[PDB]
Amino acid sequence: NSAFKQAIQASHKKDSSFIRIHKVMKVLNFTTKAKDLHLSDVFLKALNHL
Amino acid sequence: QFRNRVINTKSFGGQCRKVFSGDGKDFYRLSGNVLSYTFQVKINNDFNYE
Ligand SMILES: *[C@@H]1O[C@H](CO)[C@@H](O[C@@H]2O[C@H](CO)[C@@H](O)[C@H](O)[C@H]2NC(C)=O)[C@H](O)[C@H]1NC(C)=O
Repeated sequence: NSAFKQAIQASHKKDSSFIRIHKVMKVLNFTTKAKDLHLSDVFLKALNHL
Repeated sequence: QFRNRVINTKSFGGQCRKVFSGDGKDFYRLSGNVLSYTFQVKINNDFNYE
């Protein structure tokens, strides 16, 4: 007498997730006068030393 | 390694060079000679799971 039974089960699961954000906020803007600009004393010193 | 004090960073040169730190929300006196000192922030995060 010969009797044989086999059962095999396998499961494979894979998950991949990605996220990227690039968000840019402006809160202040400006424009300089064209003339008569008051230069920094360090800059004036540098120039006068030239 | 950082080493000992070499430059006098607090010779004000008879100037009253106030800067307002928007970070600390406080006024600081710069030296008369430093070219620039500014308080805008950068933050960098690197995070790894294995
Ligand atoms: C600063 O940004 C503003 C916003 O774009 C510039 O122009 C303004 O635009 C809005 C929306 O059209 C208007 O209501 C304003 O009248 C525009 N002028 C200002 C002065 O706000 C502006 O040109 C930029 N530069 C400066 C120096 O304000």
